[PDB]
Amino acid sequence: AGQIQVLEGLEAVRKRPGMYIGSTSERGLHHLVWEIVDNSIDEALAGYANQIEVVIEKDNWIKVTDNGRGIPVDIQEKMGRPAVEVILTSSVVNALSQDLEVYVHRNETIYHQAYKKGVPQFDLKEVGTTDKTGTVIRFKADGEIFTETTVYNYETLQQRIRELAFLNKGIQITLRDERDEENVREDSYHYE
Ligand SMILES: O=c1nc[nH]c2scc(-c3cccs3)c12
Ligand SMILES: [Cl-]
Repeated sequence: AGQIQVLEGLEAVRKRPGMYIGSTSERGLHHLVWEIVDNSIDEALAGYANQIEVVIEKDNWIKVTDNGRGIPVDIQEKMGRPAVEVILTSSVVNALSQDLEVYVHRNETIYHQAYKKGVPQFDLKEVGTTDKTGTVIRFKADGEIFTETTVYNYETLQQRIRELAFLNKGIQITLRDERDEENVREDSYHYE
């Protein structure tokens, strides 16, 4: 019933995405970033993270990285699935992404899962080891949903990232554009 409710939720989001994110215009595209960044900001506010990095990658993938605890990976009571999978298959961003990947650094282990339109492509796996903790989310917005544009605007991202860093003092928030490998731009914000 839990996994069935998962699937019904992804169907709902993709049927009326503007009810979830405001619009499917350029403003809704950028909203995807804000939803992921806000989760990392909560982790900083909780006392566990202090660095967030937003990267516009080739082909308008977005990568958000924080140094928090790592999304948990323990098997749940409710779903019988790893906690990170439950969290990400209930995420609006995941539903509205043609592809999304997570890497969790936790328990000295690197865990990976990938999804398409919110559907896990394989079970969460251990892919490597680590001496850090935190979370990496990489997504590509689904052009079937975002029919006007899937191209991010650096200055739109920059203006809100700067605002977030100013509002959440002590969090280092970095924006980087890698879409043109020949001219990479980066702004990094860290108040007080
Ligand atoms: O730490 C996080 N970074 C990004 N997204 C999420 S969603 C849930 C969490 C965490 C909950 C508890 C530890 S990490 C995070
Ligand atoms: Cl865990």
